[PDB]
Amino acid sequence: EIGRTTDPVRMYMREMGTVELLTREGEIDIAKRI
DNA sequence: CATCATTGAGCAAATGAGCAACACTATTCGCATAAGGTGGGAGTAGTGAGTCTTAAGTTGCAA
Repeated sequence: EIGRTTDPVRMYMREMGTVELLTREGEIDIAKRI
């Protein structure tokens, strides 16, 4: 039922939609790790 | 016997096309910008005929 979605944009949205938006303090958390 | 035309032969003078080597500058290339800006959009709508290929539905049929 993955409808042969030959647009690469569509599936690219399907992968980038996995990760949700991080707040700005989580950037302090991650750049802390950096 | 003399001499010259007449056939080779090569050269200086001149010149046209370069060459390398430095030296200088035009152009190009590559990097930066701090409050904040966290899911596209046009996508045609009035073909039809055929032929190959799956895909699924049905259906004898035998252990």
